[PDB]
Amino acid sequence: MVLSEGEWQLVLHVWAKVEADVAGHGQDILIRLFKSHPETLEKFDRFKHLKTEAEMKASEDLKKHGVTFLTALGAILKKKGHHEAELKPLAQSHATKHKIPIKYLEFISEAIIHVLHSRHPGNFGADAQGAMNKALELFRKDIAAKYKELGYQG
Ligand code: HEM
Repeated sequence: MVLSEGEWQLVLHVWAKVEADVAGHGQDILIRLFKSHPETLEKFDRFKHLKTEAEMKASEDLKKHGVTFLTALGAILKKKGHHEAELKPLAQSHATKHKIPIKYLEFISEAIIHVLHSRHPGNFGADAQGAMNKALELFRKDIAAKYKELGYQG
């Protein structure tokens, strides 16, 4: 699929706001994901044990991963679609080492959209959400094709 420059603009305009606090958005998003879809916390051998949202908020490791994953996503979105190089090592490690099904990438895309909507209502109206959703669907479709080339999930 292909986004128009206008759509990339809306995505990078609200992302510039997220970047003012990467560790805070990374936490919110992961907690939203784990509270909504608790089965996803099982994939993390380092935090699996956390039982509550308070314990999640206080975990430094969880916050460190939030910064790690969000930074990578930000580096992919900034490419505006030209992200083949970036995707390769990510698809390999999520398909062979972590084993993250496409369905989970859809769950975290819903978490990203829930948090941006909460924190940035003004910069995340309907058109800006439609664009963000398109950019994440583009990210999932390319990762899913790479997963098939790599022998995973199919
Ligand atoms: C927006 C999509 C996502 C991005 C950009 C992303 C990015 C990353 C990055 C950069 C790392 C570190 C390097 C590596 O191992 O590849 C990582 C590790 C990891 N990611 Fe993902 N990720 C995404 C979605 C997910 C989801 C949905 C899950 C699980 C339900 C997941 C599970 C993990 C796990 C288990 C590790 C290892 C963490 C630790 O042991 O240090 N990722 N991810």
